[PDB]
Amino acid sequence: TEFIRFSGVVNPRTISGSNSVPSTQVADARIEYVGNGYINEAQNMGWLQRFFLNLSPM
Amino acid sequence: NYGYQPLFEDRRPRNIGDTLTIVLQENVSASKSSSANASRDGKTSFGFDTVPRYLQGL
Ligand SMILES: CCCCCCCCCCCCCCCC(=O)O[C@H](CCCCCCCCCCC)CC(=O)N[C@H]1[C@@H](OP(=O)(O)O)O[C@H](CO[C@@H]2O[C@H](CO)[C@@H](OP(=O)(O)O)[C@H](OC(=O)C[C@@H](CCCCCCCCCCC)OC(=O)CCCCCCCCCCCCC)[C@H]2NC(=O)C[C@@H](CCCCCCCCCCC)OC(=O)CCCCCCCCCCC)[C@@H](O)[C@@H]1OC(=O)C[C@H](O)CCCCCCCCCCC
Repeated sequence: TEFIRFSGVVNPRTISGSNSVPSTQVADARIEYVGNGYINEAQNMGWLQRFFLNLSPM
Repeated sequence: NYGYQPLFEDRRPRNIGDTLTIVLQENVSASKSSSANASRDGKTSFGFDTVPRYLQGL
């Protein structure tokens, strides 16, 4: 599953025509596009590799 | 809200809660160069390979 969530503050004067406003005109833009399942799990580093990345010298 | 709002003005932000759009378009570039050189060359020679009898003393 994919979750696309948006949050922000919109001035009720930049809304143009068909109730549409570009995200660049929204203050406090919070945009999340996350996924689940093994497809998302395959994009995680892995505990040992993450530890080496954060601690291993060079 | 009971506040006064002009009709013909450009709707600039005026209060604490007002929102404004910022276009970064930042571009800075600085460069610096310097060089110096100094060359001196000298080379002197002198030789008879044949000396007159009267000059053999010197
Ligand atoms: C800015 C201007 C300011 C003014 C500057 C003034 C001049 C500033 C000084 C310039 C002259 C340099 C001095 C060199 C001798 C010296 O003092 O400094 C030596 C160390 C070097 C220091 C120099 C640093 C300077 C620092 C720089 C300073 C610059 C400013 C110590 C030394 O002494 N070392 C020494 C030692 O070595 P060892 O250590 O190992 O033991 O012993 C061995 C063995 O001795 C030899 O044995 C031979 C036999 O075997 C024997 O012959 P034989 O006949 O017997 O057979 C033979 O006898 C003979 O020559 C026989 C006979 C030859 C006659 C032939 C006709 C030549 C005429 C030639 C005519 C010359 C025309 C100019 O003599 C002479 O009448 C010499 C002529 C005198 C001319 C006088 C000028 C009148 C003005 C005439 C004016 C003309 C007007 C137009 C024996 N020769 C000797 O004894 C040595 C000496 C005997 C002295 C007794 C004679 C009366 C001196 C009477 C008075 C002299 C006082 C100065 O003669 C000389 O040269 C003297 C040259 C003087 C020139 C000055 C000019 C002034 C202009 C005046 C200007 C104001 C030598 O080889 C060795 O000397 C050598 O190698 C030298 C080599 O040869 C010659 C190379 C010259 C290249 C140019 C330098 C190039 C160097 C450049 C790099 C630095």
